[PDB]
Amino acid sequence: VETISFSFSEFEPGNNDLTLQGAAIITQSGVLQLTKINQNGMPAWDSTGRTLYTKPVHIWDMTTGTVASFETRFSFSIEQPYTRPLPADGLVFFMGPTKSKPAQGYGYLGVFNNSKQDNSYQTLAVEFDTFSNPWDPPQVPHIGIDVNSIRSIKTQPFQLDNGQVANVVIKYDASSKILLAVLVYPSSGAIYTIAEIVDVKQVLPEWVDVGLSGATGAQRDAAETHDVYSWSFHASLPE
Amino acid sequence: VETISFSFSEFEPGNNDLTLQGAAIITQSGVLQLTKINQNGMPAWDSTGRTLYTKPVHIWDMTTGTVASFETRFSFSIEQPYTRPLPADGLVFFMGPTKSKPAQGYGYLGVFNNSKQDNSYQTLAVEFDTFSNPWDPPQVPHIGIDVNSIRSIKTQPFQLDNGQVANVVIKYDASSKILLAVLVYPSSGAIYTIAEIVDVKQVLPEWVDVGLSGATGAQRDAAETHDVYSWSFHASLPE
Ligand SMILES: *[C@@H]1O[C@H](CO)[C@@H](O[C@@H]2O[C@H](CO)[C@@H](O[C@@H]3O[C@H](CO)[C@@H](O)[C@H](O[C@H]4O[C@H](CO)[C@@H](O)[C@H](O)[C@@H]4O)[C@@H]3O[C@@H]3OC[C@@H](O)[C@H](O)[C@H]3O)[C@H](O)[C@H]2NC(C)=O)[C@H](O[C@@H]2O[C@@H](C)[C@@H](O)[C@@H](O)[C@@H]2O)[C@H]1NC(C)=O
Ligand SMILES: *[C@@H]1O[C@H](CO)[C@@H](O[C@@H]2O[C@H](CO)[C@@H](O)[C@H](O)[C@H]2NC(C)=O)[C@H](O)[C@H]1NC(C)=O
Ligand SMILES: CC(=O)N[C@@H]1[C@@H](O)[C@H](O[C@@H]2O[C@H](CO)[C@H](O)[C@H](O)[C@H]2O)[C@@H](CO)O[C@H]1O
Ligand SMILES: CC(=O)N[C@@H]1[C@@H](O)[C@H](O[C@@H]2O[C@H](CO)[C@H](O)[C@H](O)[C@H]2O)[C@@H](CO)O[C@H]1O
Ligand SMILES: [Ca+2]
Ligand SMILES: [Ca+2]
Ligand SMILES: [Mn+2]
Ligand SMILES: [Mn+2]
Ligand code: NA
Repeated sequence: VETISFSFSEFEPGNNDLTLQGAAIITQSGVLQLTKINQNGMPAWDSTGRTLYTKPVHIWDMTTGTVASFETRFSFSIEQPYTRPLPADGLVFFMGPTKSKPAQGYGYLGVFNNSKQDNSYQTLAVEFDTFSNPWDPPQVPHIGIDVNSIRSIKTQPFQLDNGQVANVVIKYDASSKILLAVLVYPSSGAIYTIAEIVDVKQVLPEWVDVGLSGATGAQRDAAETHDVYSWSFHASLPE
Repeated sequence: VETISFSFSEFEPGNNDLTLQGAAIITQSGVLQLTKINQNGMPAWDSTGRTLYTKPVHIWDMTTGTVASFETRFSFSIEQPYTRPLPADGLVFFMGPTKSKPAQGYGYLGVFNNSKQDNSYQTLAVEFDTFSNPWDPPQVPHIGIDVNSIRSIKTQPFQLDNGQVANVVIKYDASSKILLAVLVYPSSGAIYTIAEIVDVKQVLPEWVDVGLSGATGAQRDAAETHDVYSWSFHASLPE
């Protein structure tokens, strides 16, 4: 078995287990701010930021045909403090090719380049999308499962609990090809679920980077916080 | 689309939208005690109780071949007051042929009559299993997805938060055939997930009853409470 795992119950500035990209900072109090917070505490528009675990992850091996099962968990808050215009754009857990740099922002969430469906992306993602783009369902926020496209293969509306912490569980079972995600708000007790078939052998490269990305919007004050308080991950590739 | 749904935020005695079977009772405080609680407040062993919603559910159609999607949610608690003997046996949400009566108790949970994998059972169930029988994985408690057999096709160990309230979400999406179940403990924030492919056409009759069942064990003090505080359900059959 090729097993890999990590776990941050909080973040600490400077620990090179994490590559920070774009606007992402780790505060002194241990919070990963994916998108820029101005000095008055308000979230800035036109901001993109990501973080990746600095170690590659073996997900499948094109010599044995085995596929790795895996699971990630994290806690985040999105606060939408502006009365106008509508908030944007969201945050996302993603798995893609290694050594990746941030892509386009706004509705592509720092992960995609366009609204194309394109096997060249080689990227799996679970999004928490706060702005309804032309390729989106009308309901926001929504969870979505993104396979080689910002146009999710499956979505699920959820109600924001503005500024509260949400717990996320994301799990892939290789044998059934099921990818599931759950969002829980302790503040309210609300529980949301989503699941779809995903053949990661046909999507992901053998090795992948895993990461979190956030983005705010393309006009002034179309913005929200994308703060992350903890992040764990476990992958296990059978022989 | 053919639609049915219900939602009990608490339970009220004498309401005949619910059928109580075996030991099941509704207290004056709105709690559904699936298995018997003695006058001294301790749970009684050798006890089996169930509740069924009193309207059948149209889950699929042989002529059109359409299959309903559905979701159920409930809050329960299991209190295990003794450490010797081991507590038993558990509770379960189940879907099966109409007009059914309690089957065997103990590790069969009031739903099955023995351990065989038999298509004549015509029963689908999500179990919360507290005692490790010969057909069970060694870890208890565990969530299990039971398709025509108390021998689960898929299990997920979880840690009991003894005596505290758990929140369950179970969802079936017809197009993917994914059956998913989530357990959340608000007291601790723990989250557990389980999912598997189920084709309910090969499993269930076209019309089913839905219900809840609990059972305590086969020797003195091998017992635990099986209390349920709320229960909702929704199904939608395309047309
Ligand atoms: C777990 O075991 C339980 C106990 O066995 C099952 O419940 C019993 O299920 C049987 C049906 O298989 C019920 O018996 C029938 O009762 C009806 C109504 O009176 C009779 O008409 C019927 O008899 C006819 O069919 C028989 C063959 O099935 C023929 O042999 C017979 O000639 C008739 O043509 C049958 O009655 C029995 O006939 C044989 C006699 O020797 C016997 O004495 C007589 O009872 C039975 O009433 C029922 N018991 C209870 C407490 O409910 C249970 O089955 C599930 O629920 C029942 C109601 C049905 O819906 C089953 O399809 C269903 O599986 C089973 N539970 C599970 C999940 O397997
Ligand atoms: C997404 O955008 C990036 C940047 O434009 C693309 O990456 C460049 O792609 C070409 C060919 O793949 C390379 O020559 C460049 O060196 C790449 N730049 C970097 C930083 O890697 C990427 O290919 C685009 N992907 C899609 C699907 O459009
Ligand atoms: C001033 C103005 O109307 N600008 C709009 C952009 O806002 C808009 O881009 C979108 O902006 C929203 C937030 O408002 C969000 O960030 C979307 O992801 C982003 O695409 C654009 C739409 O094509 O039109 C501009 O004129
Ligand atoms: C006295 C004694 O050991 N009796 C045992 C039964 O307890 C046992 O049944 C199992 O008991 C546990 C709880 O103790 C649980 O209820 C199981 O579901 C049940 O099957 C049985 C096992 O074959 O043997 C008796 O002798
Ligand atoms: Ca969007
Ligand atoms: Ca058992
Ligand atoms: Mn979206
Ligand atoms: Mn079991
Ligand atoms: Na309690």
